[PDB]
Amino acid sequence: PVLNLNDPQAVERYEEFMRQSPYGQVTQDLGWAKVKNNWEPVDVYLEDDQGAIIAAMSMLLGDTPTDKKFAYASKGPVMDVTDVDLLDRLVDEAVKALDGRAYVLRFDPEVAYSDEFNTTLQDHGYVTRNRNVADAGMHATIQPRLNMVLDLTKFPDAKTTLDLYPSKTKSKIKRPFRDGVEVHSGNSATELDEFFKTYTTMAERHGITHRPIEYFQRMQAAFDADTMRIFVAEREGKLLSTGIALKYGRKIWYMYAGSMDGNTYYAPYAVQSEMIQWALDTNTDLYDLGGIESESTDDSLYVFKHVFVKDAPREYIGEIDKVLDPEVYAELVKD
Amino acid sequence: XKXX
Ligand SMILES: [Mg+2]
Ligand SMILES: [Mg+2]
Ligand SMILES: [Mg+2]
Repeated sequence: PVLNLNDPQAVERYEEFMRQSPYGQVTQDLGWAKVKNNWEPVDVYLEDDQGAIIAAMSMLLGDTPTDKKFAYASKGPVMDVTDVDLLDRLVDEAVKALDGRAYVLRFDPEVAYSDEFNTTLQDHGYVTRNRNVADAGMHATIQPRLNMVLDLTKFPDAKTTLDLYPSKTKSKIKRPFRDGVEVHSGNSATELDEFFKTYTTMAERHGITHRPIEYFQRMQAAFDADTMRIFVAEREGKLLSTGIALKYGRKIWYMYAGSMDGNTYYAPYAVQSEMIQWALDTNTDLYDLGGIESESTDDSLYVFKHVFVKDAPREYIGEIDKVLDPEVYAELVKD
Repeated sequence: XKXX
């Protein structure tokens, strides 16, 4: 069925399934539509015989240069997407709700790439985008497929961040604190203003764009301080670096960062350490530092993230595309 | 840049 976003009880029941699912993702929460408020939300779900939700897909619809919309369920759907006969059912409900308005329904779940799952999806009529489309550009994937995820369940007795690491990395993490870096965290307007200063400074220093502060305000209004937390590293009253992390489902995700110019006294390591400590303190299974371009020393995202994640990056299946208007799909989507 |  399709969710009526005007029925608060229905909305809460859907939120309850999403927040309690092992496959929950913050970008499938309904709060994510509030953040991406320039997209149109359409949300669907299936129930079991007892009428409980068993699977759900939050979509956002965006414009294209054609008469069709792009329908995107970011990191969904929420279920075991390897159960492809259940996924087909869920997707059929989604396609019904889109009602011919979109040219594709794309979803990019966090499930491991494998040849057999790739092949299964293709045999079920989906178009997949992964190893066949690797690169950076108008045609690469929306979410990075290679991600640095620390599995904290490998360290069931860890009490603090440093318990997870070899002595050479304990020294890396200890350094900013020894040098007077101190981290505070919260989700008020004051931490957001700190973040936004460091975020726009970094963006100016790299000659890149940044999202407007209203996006993060929307985020702060959609998520409370047990879901969304901004960590602000300073030294002797001087602002150095910040990061935003979202706790949802089985993971805390380091989603945004900023840093001042010049000497930052390894403050980013202090921010990671504290994010990690929040994952330990809440008994959260995974800490996700997000994407890399290649598992290579030449990749600076990889270099920094690999301090914290010594295991293999996770490689996900990529983009799964339920093609709805093939003519428009071919115009807009190339390898 | 993207993401998030
Ligand atoms: Mg258009
Ligand atoms: Mg714990
Ligand atoms: Mg590690």
